[PDB]
Amino acid sequence: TPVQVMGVVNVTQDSFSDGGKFIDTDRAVEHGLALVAAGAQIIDVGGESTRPGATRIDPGVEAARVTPVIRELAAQGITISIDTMHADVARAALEAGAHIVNDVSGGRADPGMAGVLAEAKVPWILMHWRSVDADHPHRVPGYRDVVAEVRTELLAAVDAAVTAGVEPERLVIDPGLGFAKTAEHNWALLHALPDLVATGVPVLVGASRKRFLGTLLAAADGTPRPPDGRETATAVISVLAAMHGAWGVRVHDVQASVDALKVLGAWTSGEQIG
Ligand SMILES: Nc1nc2ncc(COP(=O)(O)O)nc2c(=O)[nH]1
Repeated sequence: TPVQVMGVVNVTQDSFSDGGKFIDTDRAVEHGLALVAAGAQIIDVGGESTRPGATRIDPGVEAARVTPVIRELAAQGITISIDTMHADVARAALEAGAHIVNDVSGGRADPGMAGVLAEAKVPWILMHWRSVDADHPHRVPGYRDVVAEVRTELLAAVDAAVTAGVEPERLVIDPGLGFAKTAEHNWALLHALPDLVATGVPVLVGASRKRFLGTLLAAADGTPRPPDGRETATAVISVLAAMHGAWGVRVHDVQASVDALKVLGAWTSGEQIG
């Protein structure tokens, strides 16, 4: 039972991050093909961003961006997750060939998401993000115990999914590192990863390039490490997550995490025989 490496393809970021004017399906498809060639088991396709100050787009535009990419990658037999909070977008992505729904709201953004998943009978990833104030969706709340509360709320989301008719075997949970959480919250959640794995629900970890790695690796004068300088740290997290029973890791740099997991595998089996 090896850890699943989930490589990220965001069609909007691929098309626009370096200044491009037009949506570029072919670039995103070639990106996904390259991540598969580098060892990804799952390609997570997204059309939106949730970070502060992102460009905001209609769900119709979100779907129009992801579905051509999903259609071409699915035609190559690739396993594809759709990274969306919007039920209508998830449904369109499933029509296009996605086989997993990755919901950073954990079903809380769209009351129709549970019904989409219950009907489609595909896996549903429920990420933890406590976001009571839509005017401040990233504000860090007061946790008495972030470890216990994340677990409680993820399992409550699992319960609501099952009540809606999703089969328990099809749920995945994700602690949502960095989403209304401090760096210290993240490290407590990661140290407690075995506890969350012990729920029996598959656990996905997404640490790749997140702000707490910029903080961890800050320069002597306080300047955080830029996102490109966070990849060694991200790959080490993939290894420690794998060692502690994570079902999957969500990463941008698939090659670096695959390299790291090959080291873990070669070390572990180094004295085996026969
Ligand atoms: N399940 C899951 N999905 C996610 N989707 C987007 C982002 C935002 O980060 P990005 O812009 O680097 O993709 N992070 C996660 C995460 O940690 N877990």
